[PDB]
Amino acid sequence: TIQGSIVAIVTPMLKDGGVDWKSLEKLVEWHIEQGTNSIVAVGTTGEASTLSMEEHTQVIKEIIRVANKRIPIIAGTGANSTREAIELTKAAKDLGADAALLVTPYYNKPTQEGLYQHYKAIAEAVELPLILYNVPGRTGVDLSNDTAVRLAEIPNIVGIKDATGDVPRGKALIDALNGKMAVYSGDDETAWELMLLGADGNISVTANIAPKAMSEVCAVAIAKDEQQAKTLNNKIANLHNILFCESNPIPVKWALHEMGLIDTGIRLPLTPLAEQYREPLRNALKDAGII
Amino acid sequence: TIQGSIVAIVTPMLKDGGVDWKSLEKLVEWHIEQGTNSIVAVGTTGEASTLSMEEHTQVIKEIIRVANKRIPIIAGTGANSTREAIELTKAAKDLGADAALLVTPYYNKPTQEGLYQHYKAIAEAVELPLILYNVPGRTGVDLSNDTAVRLAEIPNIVGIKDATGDVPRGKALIDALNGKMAVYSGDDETAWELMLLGADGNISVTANIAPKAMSEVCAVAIAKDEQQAKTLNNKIANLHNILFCESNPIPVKWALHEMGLIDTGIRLPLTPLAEQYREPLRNALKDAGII
Repeated sequence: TIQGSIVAIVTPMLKDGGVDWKSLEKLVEWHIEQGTNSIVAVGTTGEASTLSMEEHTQVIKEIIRVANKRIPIIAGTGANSTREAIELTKAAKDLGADAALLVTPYYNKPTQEGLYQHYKAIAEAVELPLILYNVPGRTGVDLSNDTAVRLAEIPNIVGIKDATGDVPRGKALIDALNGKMAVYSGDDETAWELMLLGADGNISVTANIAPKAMSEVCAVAIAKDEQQAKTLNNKIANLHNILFCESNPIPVKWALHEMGLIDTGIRLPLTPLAEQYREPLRNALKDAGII
Repeated sequence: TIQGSIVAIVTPMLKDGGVDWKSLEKLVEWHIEQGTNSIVAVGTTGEASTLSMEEHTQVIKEIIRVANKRIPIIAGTGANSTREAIELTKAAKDLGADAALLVTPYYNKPTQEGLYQHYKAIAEAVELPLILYNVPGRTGVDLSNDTAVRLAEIPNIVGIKDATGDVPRGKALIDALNGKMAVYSGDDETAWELMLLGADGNISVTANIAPKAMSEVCAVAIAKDEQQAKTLNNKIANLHNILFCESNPIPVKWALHEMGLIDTGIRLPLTPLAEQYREPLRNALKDAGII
């Protein structure tokens, strides 16, 4: 079902770190107007880690309100505790989220059977479409393709965000699944390829700052137009790179600030983009024609 | 100041995952009796991630109560949010913890400067001895020796738990600190070595099942007795390996079960040790004369 360019929206903050509700509202409107197909609220890019449970609820609520049913909203509800993931996911359901995005438990390093039981327990506890999320580099754990395939048999497990950037492996997963659940790219650099290979969309960092362009790249890639996909992606390829010069979402928040869209707010332990990356980022934005 | 065998105690649980208070009390008394020099409450091994905020407090409170000042108690108070780390560390201070152990923020991957400011903010917020904890394979971030040496300048940053298992690197850290803060091994396999090279102790997993033997390994290693350190470590060297056959604390909780000291409870996403590892574990315990 949910297809195309799916922005993992930043959570705009005032300089003191408070959520900048006004900027958030404008960003959501801007995304819908520019062609973004769906929004992931409070994912990794949205600083899920440093917003409280009540702040998760408010950001999710506000995005849904502004969206006003124009596009589906996915709520980031991952946690490294199964019980906590259940509570976050139930809250998302009650707020009227269309689906929930759940990163694999990070830090505690569950076994593959543990990941299976984690997601099974969540699926069975909450009637909401669930999207798995694999990002071994951040989590210390790698949900295998085999476990991913096992999980697609569970009702309410409807997709996986594959952030490995490993294209052959993602193709292998898409092929093994044979449509049993959706595969989304979680790696902007290679997303155009994955989508040409059958992925349903891109849960994107770059879409934060190039929503029109990324909406077009996903549309043509889904349509299997390889040449159009190469060409349109090429125009924003350097952004997929520069946006990770420091840990996401550090660069992307700075990029939006240079666009005059949000203030500099960002919560410790994350920090504003280091001084030396600011000029190279502004240059990349100018090159891409963003500013 | 704090030296020797510092057990990162498990949190015993009933089959339904409820904390087993009686068994926890007995473990603490057993450690004290057996020569364990300090206890870390609700560290990684203690399943910090799956215990609620109240349970974090209850467990800290109970270990302190039962210890009754016979040995220092160090509270695990890590978080990937700086605000939340402060709150946990303040609670730990309030409970009478002797120090706090704070893993580097996991999953959200702060920069080196972010790690510095995170810990600096915590130190300035809470008048309590703090112990850094670096375990890159779990957290997705590596606190460099450089950043650690910088943080050693902050008054109440009194040590670091180095779980890299990289002895040349741990030696380099010890030499560069030249006494400004303590270095503790966070790797049982190489702890004896690090202690011979200058570490003040071992914040140990193996000490959960072999408190006596680890107490002695540390004592002779800290006393710079290389031959006795090796000979004593040899007796429990296979344990350092087998206790990680699946992610800690899965194997150690089961080992304690095999010893008859705790029940099988462990909280999702963690799972009881896989059947295939149970007999090899039993054997290792018999070989080491634990059972």
